[PDB]
Amino acid sequence: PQTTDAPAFPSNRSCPYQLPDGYAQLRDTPGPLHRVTLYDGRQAWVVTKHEAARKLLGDPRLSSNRTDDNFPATSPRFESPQAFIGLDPPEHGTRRRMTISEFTVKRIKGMRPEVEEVVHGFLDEMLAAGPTADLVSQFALPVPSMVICRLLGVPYADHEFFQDASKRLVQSTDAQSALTARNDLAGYLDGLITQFQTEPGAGLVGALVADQLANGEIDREELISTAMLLLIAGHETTASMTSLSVITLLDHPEQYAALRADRSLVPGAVEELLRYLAIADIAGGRVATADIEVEGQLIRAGEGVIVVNSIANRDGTVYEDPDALDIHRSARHHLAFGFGVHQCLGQNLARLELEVILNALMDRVPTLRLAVPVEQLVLRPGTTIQGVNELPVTWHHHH
Ligand code: HEM
Repeated sequence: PQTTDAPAFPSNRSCPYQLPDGYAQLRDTPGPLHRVTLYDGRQAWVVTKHEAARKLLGDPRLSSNRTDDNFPATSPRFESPQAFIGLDPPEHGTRRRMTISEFTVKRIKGMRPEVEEVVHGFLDEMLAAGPTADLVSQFALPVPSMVICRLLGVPYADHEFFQDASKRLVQSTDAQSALTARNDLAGYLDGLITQFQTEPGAGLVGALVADQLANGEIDREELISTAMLLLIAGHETTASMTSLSVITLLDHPEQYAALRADRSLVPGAVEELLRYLAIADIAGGRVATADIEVEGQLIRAGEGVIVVNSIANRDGTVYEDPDALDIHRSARHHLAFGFGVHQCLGQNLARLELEVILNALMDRVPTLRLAVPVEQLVLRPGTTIQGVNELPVTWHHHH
């Protein structure tokens, strides 16, 4: 028999919003941990339950150091200084604190008018041209790209270049392709730094150049890695939430109608979509630097551990009928953004963008529908951020 106690991980979605069959099996199997086999044949642990996931994300013995030989790499792509997503305290905090000013609740509130303007501008163009359109290239991707560009001080004129490079890095299936894409972005950002040294400019990259870099408090290549992380996360991840949210909501028309009828439900719907779609398991990897006993299971020093937030988010002890989309439920404490010192820097920018986008789509494109069957969509594999790379849509064309 072929039966194993260490199934291949990750699994690929066959429905944009449903747990892969293999993940349902992991979810249903008692205990916080399960053994899996990664692409290169190495065994690692996955964390599959909600409280255990929080506990392990909060445990400093589970390091975020991606340079470690034993870090649980899920694809050949995983093969330069790390941005703070790959650092542990105390280094993590010194670098993260260089960027937090741009993501405060006050700044996010100040960004609302800008986000609304950007969203409506891309809708103007799309709706003027008429259906059909690919929602990804025409809306889902450009909106957060334009927003993160202004936040960073990266000129939006270079969007085609950096969007292509970002996709190649995030979705590469080989190390060579990933490395070329990273090199492309690094060289670009290094040029921007030099330009800011000549002519001080706006945006987070400008601020880091004028202050921390000028004071020797961040290495030039660390600034490059940090800007790269924010550029990629700031547009690729939110774009995927948009497209997958549209697909999901169109497959749940009663809930979508209820949402349209009472816009005060939108923040809660955003939480539920984040919980339900949980697009970022690829950011759950950890390596143990010491032995950790977990409800009788032993993680040994040097073992890889992946905190699979998508499965933790379907823990029925926390979310009653966990596989049911319910925009009125308490989706409080979901792990779609992680938990603890590394909890997503951009989480509230993501929440703002999704709220503005859903309200705009309901206002201006109430007749929006998919232009192809859901089954015909091509879903990204579990080795990258979840999503679709194309989303054909149509609507009632008003002249
Ligand atoms: C719905 C969209 C998003 C999702 C689901 C998401 C998910 C996540 C997750 C799960 C983590 C934790 C990684 C870990 O524990 O190792 C994380 C961290 C991070 N995210 Fe996001 N993210 C999103 C959007 C964004 C945006 C818009 C930005 C823009 C700056 C961003 C920037 C970051 C950064 C810088 C970190 C590292 C934080 C740290 O290490 O202290 N993310 N994200």
